[PDB]
Amino acid sequence: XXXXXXXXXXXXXXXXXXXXXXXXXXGYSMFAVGIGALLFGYWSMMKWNRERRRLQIEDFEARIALMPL
Amino acid sequence: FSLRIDELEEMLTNNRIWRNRTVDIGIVTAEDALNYGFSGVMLRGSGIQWDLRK
Repeated sequence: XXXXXXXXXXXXXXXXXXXXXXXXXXGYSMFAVGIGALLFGYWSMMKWNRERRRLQIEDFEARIALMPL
Repeated sequence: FSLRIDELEEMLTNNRIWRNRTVDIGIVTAEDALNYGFSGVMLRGSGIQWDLRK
């Protein structure tokens, strides 16, 4: 018997198929997070600015209180 | 290999960079393109449905 190269089929590798698929973000869903992060962003930032006003008047008060300076 | 080749498409084709740059450079598809005779690609790549393989 003579032995040569043998053939293999099984699944035939599956040639030409789109492996690319959309993931995580769809379109409308990411905009709700996007503007949602903005709405949370400005609201939390301005609370510290109002807290800065408590310091702002009190810091400049030191110059008014000190006249022997 | 089937997954390996499609990894290039998810990296290069779908990106904005290639669709901004390479689009609309040297658009030759007329009878003048046939008057240069590129054989493989070019004419095969755009325009005439011709190949020696078939």
